[PDB]
Amino acid sequence: IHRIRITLTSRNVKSLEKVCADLIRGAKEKNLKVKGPVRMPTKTLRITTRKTPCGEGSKTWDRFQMRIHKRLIDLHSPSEIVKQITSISIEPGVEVEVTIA
Amino acid sequence: GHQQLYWSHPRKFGQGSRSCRVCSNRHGLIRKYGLNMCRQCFRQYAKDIGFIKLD
Amino acid sequence: PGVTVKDVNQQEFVRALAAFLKKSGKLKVPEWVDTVKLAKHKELAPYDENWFYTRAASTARHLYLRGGAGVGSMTKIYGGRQRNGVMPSHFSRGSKSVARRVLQALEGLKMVEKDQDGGRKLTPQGQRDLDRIAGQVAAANKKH
Amino acid sequence: DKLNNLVLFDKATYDKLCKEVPNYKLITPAVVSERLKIRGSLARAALQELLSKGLIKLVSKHRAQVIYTRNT
Amino acid sequence: LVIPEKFQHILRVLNTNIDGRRKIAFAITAIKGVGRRYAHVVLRKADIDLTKRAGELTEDEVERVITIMQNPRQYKIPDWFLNRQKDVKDGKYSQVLANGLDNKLREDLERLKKIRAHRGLRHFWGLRVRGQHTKTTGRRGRT
Amino acid sequence: RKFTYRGVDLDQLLDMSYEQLMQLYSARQRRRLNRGLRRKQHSLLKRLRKAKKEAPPMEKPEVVKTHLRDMIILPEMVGSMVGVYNGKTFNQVEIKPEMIGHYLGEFSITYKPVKHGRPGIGAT
RNA sequence: GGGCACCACC
RNA sequence: AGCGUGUGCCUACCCUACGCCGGCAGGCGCGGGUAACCCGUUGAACCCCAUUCGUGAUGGGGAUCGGGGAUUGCAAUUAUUCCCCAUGAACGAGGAAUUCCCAGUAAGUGCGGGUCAUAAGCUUGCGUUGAUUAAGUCCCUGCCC
Ligand SMILES: [Mg+2]
Ligand SMILES: [Mg+2]
Ligand SMILES: [Mg+2]
Ligand SMILES: [Mg+2]
Ligand SMILES: [Mg+2]
Ligand SMILES: [Mg+2]
Ligand SMILES: [Mg+2]
Ligand SMILES: [Mg+2]
Ligand SMILES: [Mg+2]
Ligand SMILES: [Mg+2]
Ligand SMILES: [Mg+2]
Ligand SMILES: [Mg+2]
Ligand SMILES: [Mg+2]
Ligand SMILES: [Mg+2]
Ligand SMILES: [Mg+2]
Ligand SMILES: [Mg+2]
Ligand SMILES: [Zn+2]
Repeated sequence: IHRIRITLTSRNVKSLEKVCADLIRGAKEKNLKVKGPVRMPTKTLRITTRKTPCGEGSKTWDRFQMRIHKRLIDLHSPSEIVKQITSISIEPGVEVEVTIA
Repeated sequence: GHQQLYWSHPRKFGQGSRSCRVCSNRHGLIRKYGLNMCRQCFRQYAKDIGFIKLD
Repeated sequence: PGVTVKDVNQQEFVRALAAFLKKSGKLKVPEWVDTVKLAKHKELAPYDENWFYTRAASTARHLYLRGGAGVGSMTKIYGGRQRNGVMPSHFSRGSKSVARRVLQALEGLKMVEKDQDGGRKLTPQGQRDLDRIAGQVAAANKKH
Repeated sequence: DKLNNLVLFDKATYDKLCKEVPNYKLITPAVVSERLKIRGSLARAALQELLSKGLIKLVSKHRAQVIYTRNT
Repeated sequence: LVIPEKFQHILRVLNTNIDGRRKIAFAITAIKGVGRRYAHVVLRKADIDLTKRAGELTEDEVERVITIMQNPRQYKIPDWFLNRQKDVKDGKYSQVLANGLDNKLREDLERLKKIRAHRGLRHFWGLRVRGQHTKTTGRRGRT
Repeated sequence: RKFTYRGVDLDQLLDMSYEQLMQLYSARQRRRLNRGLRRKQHSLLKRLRKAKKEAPPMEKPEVVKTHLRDMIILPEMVGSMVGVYNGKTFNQVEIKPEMIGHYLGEFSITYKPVKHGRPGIGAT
């Protein structure tokens, strides 16, 4: 019995929510205690550049943006069941980190 | 000798210590988030990196 | 029917507390109070020669409202705008050696003590003194 | 032309202040300065003295503007 | 609030004329080499009320102010306040005043000119001295 | 009439060490000396000392040329002939006692003073 | 001869 | 208040709380943060309440210069930047001509990012205070049917 935290980081929300739902369903099918998923504030990286490769013309700017989303799940359980439920969780684009506090 | 003089000038800071990681150009460099690209190379590779234009 | 600090006007409270500190006579005053200005964005020295007591009263009131402030926090509290010639103005902080000496002088009166986390806070004696001053201010305001 | 205002009261100007100002129906440091050829600081000091003596009512006090009136 | 019987409308201090109608703190700033900070610290050191005009002062107060202004280092005025710290020729800290300042600046320029340093040459030619651009500004005063 | 640098004459200056001279100098020279001199400045000092030793008793020392325009003039250099590179030519400078604390580049100008001609067609 | 625009006007 | 940044393949260079020293720029210690966790409840500036000044190129304005001190760097002179005394120029609202703007807008006021060993009078964003005028036309300018 350990307090185990799962942190999920992703760039798109559909895959992230699908993975979170899968983990919650899998854990609750084993009659476990789950807290979350608690959603951290979204991070927005911005890069503003000039469009022209030279210095000629109207001053126009590109505004590129990247969004990072983060979820937390808490589980009171032994390590083996967590790895059992986590093995399926592998999804393209989602970074899953499991820690024992 | 030549071994001492060649490349002796320190290059631990300034424009001469930094260059683009794609074309080795020292002008218009982007250092935010550790990109280390010039603006043209970044505009060329932005979609591959993951920067999208939403506004 | 007990008056607390938040009930009364804050400016009159600061004036009364400064008068109380000056009349007490146990506050320690630096030697250079008459030759210094309070920040680098100020142009002149303070108009009031008994400015040290006023600053000590303000510091005590701030520690009452929000405890645990250090020298940097007090420096940020009393910072203001700096005009610099033909260039745009910018925010500028106060002098650290004044805030530090005000805090030390207040600790010499057994009104301010070191905080466990860091910084300084008020002792129960300092809180009692501030509440008594607030009661006096409220009574003076109501009677007149 | 240049404006040369007195910085310290004279006998005639002090008599003027004591006799005519308390009947102006609108007393203001700018008004007294313009009528008695006095600087603003001396006018403010004189008005504070008259208020202390009780010869003039005060209507409102502000850093920008102080307003006085004659007694009822 | 009435004017005192003995009132000095004009004072003569250090070959300078002082307006007796100005407040004492800003009246003595008419002396070359005395500014608001220095005048205020000198008057605070002389225990003279700052709420009175220059003409209301007695002769004792005026001579005390002059004495304190001439010799700051005796009266606990710090060295960093002075405008002629660490003289090149003799190494003495002091505050220089109306005519002394005028000839001290002249000697400072002459030293640079005689040694033929770049700053002295720029002073001699009449051009800017602290590295400013001269292409577009500073035209005033030139033909 | 006798030269003094901040109340100190030339002989005492020559006797003093670098730590004593740090307090006489200004903030920039003091910081430079506190950070220390490198090999090239020491080589220049050695060459100047060698040149001054070989001077005839009534003659001036041989001119020593250098590119070091950021060299600080020490009291030991007074009386030496230094050619300072300005980018194109070595200008000859005799070190006077009143140059103590300045740089060498302050005495070899790097540009020709402007004498203006008639403005061209492209000026309006 | 019509229509539009605070990179036009009122 | 709000938007954001923060210890980096090469690559050296991060954001800073608290205690002491200095009048200030700064210097010493000793901690947190790879971050809704620490700076940070981001005690911002205008604004508000009192004090002094009193139509005086004035305590408006802060250019140009003198002497000192400290930080970044291998190196500061042709002043990198910063701090302290001192000096105290034009300027009293701007000719012909001409720019931008219709609601949380114009303007005022600060704060982040880029550049950045040192670093904003520029740019790109963010808040805070907050309007006058107009709901029309083809007269000027220009573009289309
Ligand atoms: Mg403030
Ligand atoms: Mg300004
Ligand atoms: Mg003066
Ligand atoms: Mg320059
Ligand atoms: Mg010019
Ligand atoms: Mg119009
Ligand atoms: Mg003036
Ligand atoms: Mg002025
Ligand atoms: Mg200097
Ligand atoms: Mg040049
Ligand atoms: Mg000044
Ligand atoms: Mg137009
Ligand atoms: Mg900005
Ligand atoms: Mg910056
Ligand atoms: Mg630019
Ligand atoms: Mg038309
Ligand atoms: Zn490139």
